[PDB]
Amino acid sequence: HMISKINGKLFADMIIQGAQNLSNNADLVDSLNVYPVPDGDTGTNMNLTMTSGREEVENNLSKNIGELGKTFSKGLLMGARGNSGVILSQLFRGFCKNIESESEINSKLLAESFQAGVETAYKAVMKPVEGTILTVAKDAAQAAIEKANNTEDCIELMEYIIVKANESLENTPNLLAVLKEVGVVDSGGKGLLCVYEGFLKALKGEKV
Ligand SMILES: Nc1ncnc2c1ncn2[C@@H]1O[C@H](COP(=O)(O)OP(=O)(O)O)[C@@H](O)[C@H]1O
Ligand SMILES: [Co+2]
Ligand SMILES: [Co+2]
Ligand SMILES: [Co+2]
Ligand SMILES: [Co+2]
Ligand SMILES: [Co+2]
Ligand SMILES: [Mg+2]
Ligand SMILES: [Mg+2]
Repeated sequence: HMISKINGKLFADMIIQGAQNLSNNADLVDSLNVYPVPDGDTGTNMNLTMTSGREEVENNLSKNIGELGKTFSKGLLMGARGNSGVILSQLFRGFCKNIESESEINSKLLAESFQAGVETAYKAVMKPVEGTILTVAKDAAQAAIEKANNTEDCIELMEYIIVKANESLENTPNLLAVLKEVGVVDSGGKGLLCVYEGFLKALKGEKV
């Protein structure tokens, strides 16, 4: 029960399950939102952003992952809501750009694509702040790169990404005072974990 190659339909499934899992957790993610203003909308913003990506994907499936990523990417970018939706759309724009000429990817390209998304999002945000979705995504990609170096299995890779992304998210209150004073982890980072956990379900052949 090992996934060594991700084609366009497996990536579509990861997108759909990631979106569904975020949707199911959107009210919780909204309730955590305090930075930079406590306006209760991170989960809705990222839910609607990922739904735009998911809708484009569902209507334009492909075996070729690079083509499927262009479709996903365009959907996010034309529906990005709020700080968190804009960052989410830029993380996956860089991820999808990195694979655009590929028909399927392996664990090392997957890890490199998370890293590529981190670089794109950090450059897109004019004044990046730590303790946020950027930090969680950055720590997830660094873990990806380290683990893919000795693992062909994308399921075991994604498991490890989630463990390290989760530790990063639990640390966000130590980087950003408002998170610590209110007593919450970063809502953007939590929304991103929801998507990553859907990715893992799909890699396992399961539904959310
Ligand atoms: N400068 C920044 N750098 C990194 N992340 C940010 C920044 N500003 C906002 N975020 C992310 O966005 C999340 C809030 O998203 P959202 O509620 O959609 O923003 P808003 O409602 O202010 O548009 C934060 O929890 C954090 O993860
Ligand atoms: Co639909
Ligand atoms: Co090639
Ligand atoms: Co092949
Ligand atoms: Co690089
Ligand atoms: Co800059
Ligand atoms: Mg908000
Ligand atoms: Mg808002």
